[PDB]
Amino acid sequence: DSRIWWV
Amino acid sequence: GSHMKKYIGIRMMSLTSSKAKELKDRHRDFPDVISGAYIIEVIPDTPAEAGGLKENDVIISINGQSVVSANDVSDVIKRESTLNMVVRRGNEDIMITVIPEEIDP
Repeated sequence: DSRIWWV
Repeated sequence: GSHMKKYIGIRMMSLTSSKAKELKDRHRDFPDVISGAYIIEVIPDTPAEAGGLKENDVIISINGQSVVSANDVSDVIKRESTLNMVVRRGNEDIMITVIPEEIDP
């Protein structure tokens, strides 16, 4: 899966 | 809720068994591990680009810590004010320091 965390 | 969740201006994801293995198939130049955070993209105006990172590397440690997934990196950015991630380039290990920023919508 991708699961992007724009932190 | 008042002051939480820092901001570094960068996108990171949790290298899952799928993605982690997908990289080995494409770029056969990564270790034989499956733990760490993958850098997606970096904004031209953030500590990430100013620190000396890039959107083509993989995080692993931070200020004396062991990261495995994005969820692990996040808490660190909001837990530790000073971030010291180590990135291996070429044939030598380098220590990168990045200081997140405070922001609340």
